[PDB]
Amino acid sequence: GETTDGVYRVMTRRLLGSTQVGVGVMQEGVFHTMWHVTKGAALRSGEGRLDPYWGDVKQDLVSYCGPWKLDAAWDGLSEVQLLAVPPGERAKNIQTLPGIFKTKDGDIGAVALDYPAGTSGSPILDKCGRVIGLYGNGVVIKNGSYVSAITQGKRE
Amino acid sequence: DMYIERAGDITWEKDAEVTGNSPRLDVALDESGDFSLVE
Ligand SMILES: O=C(Nc1ccc2c(c1)CNC2)c1cccc2nc(C(F)(F)F)[nH]c12
Repeated sequence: GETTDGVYRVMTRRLLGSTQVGVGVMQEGVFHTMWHVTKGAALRSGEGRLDPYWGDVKQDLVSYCGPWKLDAAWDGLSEVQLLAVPPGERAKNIQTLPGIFKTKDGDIGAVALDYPAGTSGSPILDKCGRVIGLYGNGVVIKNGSYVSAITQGKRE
Repeated sequence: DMYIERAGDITWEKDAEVTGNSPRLDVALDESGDFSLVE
């Protein structure tokens, strides 16, 4: 059905009413979301069907209809925009300067904005509007707030 | 059965609400894709 580029909500009718379980990016005919949103299940776009094409639990990413297309990266210096799409609420851009997740295999950018778990898959953008990663996989700091990594896939 | 609904365009918006801090955290990533704090 709808293949227009943009940000989309991921819904389910399996629980009470219609519940938003996550968000995703449609780019070049491919739907990009986080693995924990769909668990790799098929998606519906009106009457059409989207089937998983690539995915990986450790990266926490999944693509539908084709390979992962998003390959822009955080430059390590500039502010970014979380284009947050919260459940029941309108899409809204939030500007922030990312922090850093220091790991044994290198450093990843991290955005310290706390949003409901159903916001997982919302894109993080650079000044050019390019998607540098998705929000929804991180850690819970001492305060109770969530700090998400800027999770980016690999364009083959 | 899951379904998608369009929520908007992907564009940078000037004069957007600037918030959030920039913490440097020591983390570990496990085989199940879950992050944890290392202290
Ligand atoms: O739990 C989340 N994300 C996630 C879930 C399941 C899995 C993974 C990540 C990766 N491996 C499987 C989550 C995403 C966005 C905001 C979140 N706030 C909280 C809260 F409540 F703990 F503060 N968790 C949040």
